[PDB]
Amino acid sequence: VEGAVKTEPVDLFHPGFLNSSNYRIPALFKTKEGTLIASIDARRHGGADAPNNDIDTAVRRSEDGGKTWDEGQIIMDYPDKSSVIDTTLIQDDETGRIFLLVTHFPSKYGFWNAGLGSGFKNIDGKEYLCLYDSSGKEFTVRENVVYDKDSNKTEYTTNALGDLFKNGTKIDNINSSTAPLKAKGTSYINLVYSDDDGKTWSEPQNINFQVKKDWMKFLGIAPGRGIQIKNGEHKGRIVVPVYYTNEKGKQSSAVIYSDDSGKNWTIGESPNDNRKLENGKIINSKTLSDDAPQLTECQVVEMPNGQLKLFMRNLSGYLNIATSFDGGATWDETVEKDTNVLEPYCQLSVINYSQKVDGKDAVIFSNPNARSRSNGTVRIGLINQVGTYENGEPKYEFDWKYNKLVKPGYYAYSCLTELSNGNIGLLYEGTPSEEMSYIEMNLKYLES
Ligand SMILES: CC(=O)N[C@H]1[C@H]([C@H](O)[C@H](O)CO)OC(C(=O)O)=C[C@@H]1O
Ligand SMILES: [Ca+2]
Ligand SMILES: [Mg+2]
Ligand SMILES: [Mg+2]
Ligand SMILES: [Mg+2]
Ligand SMILES: [Mg+2]
Repeated sequence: VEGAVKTEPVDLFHPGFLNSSNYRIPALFKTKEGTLIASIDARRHGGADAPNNDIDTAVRRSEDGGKTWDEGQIIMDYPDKSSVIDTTLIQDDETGRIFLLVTHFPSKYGFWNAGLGSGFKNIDGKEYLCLYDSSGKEFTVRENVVYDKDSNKTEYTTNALGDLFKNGTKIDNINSSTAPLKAKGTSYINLVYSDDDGKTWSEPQNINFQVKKDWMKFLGIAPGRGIQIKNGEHKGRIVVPVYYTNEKGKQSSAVIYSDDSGKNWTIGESPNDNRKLENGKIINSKTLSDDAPQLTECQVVEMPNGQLKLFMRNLSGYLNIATSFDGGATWDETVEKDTNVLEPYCQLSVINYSQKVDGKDAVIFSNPNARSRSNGTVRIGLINQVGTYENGEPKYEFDWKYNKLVKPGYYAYSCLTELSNGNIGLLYEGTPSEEMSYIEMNLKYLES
């Protein structure tokens, strides 16, 4: 229609960019200063997940609303097939700090074989990263100095990237397959930040000691974006979607969150904790033993009063939505299934939109609208109060009033952002692991 905008796709990441053969897993965010940040996995040996790859994190920036982009940078790179996989972006509006979090595995490890627990040990009230030698003897890293099990200082030291130095000379890296001292083979959550609008980024901080429980095997970022709560008692809280597996390997979603501008993090309960299934069974994420109730990658949005809605990948074939009245600490026992929205067991993106649409608060959603990773569709969902819960809290539902096919054929992971002009940017996997496409759309197009 006249006035509708849907730009022709640009290959924002593609084979050869930064000398990476493959790319996957988009994240897209507009900063407070109006800059667009796009992050992605630079998958260097094909498209596979860890451990069958060597994956680095890459970022591109646009300072002109997505019309032109910078030459890109690699911001995290571990050696010898240790990978960083699945990024998410969020900014703290109060301080201007941008966070990028990612899952990190040592060489040989990934989702399916991650070991139990955080990989940290408490010694006299502080958590310290553990390292193991070939015989399984345990050492700890205390302010980057390696101590043995008797708390004798050794000749070894580390840095934030896991390099291992003997008397100050680098000999290996605790994340490699060859090191004489190795971190535990499991997932770690890494956080980096930028205070200059994405131009420069910190060394990684390993926050597993704050968020990963002893009974979790995998705990990983759910890729895309986080939120900072705008309304209500938890205004300011930074919320980052994650998901984990228990000792039986079964997946449950949750969020991690920070109330002190990203300095410290907490994991909330899962919607699987005290969840009431359709057959009436009350489950929890620590004991979940069946595949059907699994809840995996997720993204979160906020309702007008601050209530949170967690949109989750799951095994039902349709969208699942959880509700939190306490800022992501816990969730209501009923996970809703929205049979208006197919969910083929793939990541989805959902964001709040800043302007009312047809007199209602709205969200924008993107996923493959099919029983497979295809038919990529962007939707506008209008928020209505439909009633209350028995506890008196408002009960909200979505009306998926506008649904637009944007990508015929292959469509997998994606990430949305609202742009400064009120339009919508979208970075999507329109190929399995090669070209990652960026488009800008206006509401006239999405409604047409
Ligand atoms: C850490 C990791 O492996 N992430 C991968 C994730 C995961 O394998 C699945 O969620 C496990 O159930 O899946 C996929 C996928 O295309 O489906 C891509 C992610 O990069
Ligand atoms: Ca690497
Ligand atoms: Mg463009
Ligand atoms: Mg090496
Ligand atoms: Mg080797
Ligand atoms: Mg609950």
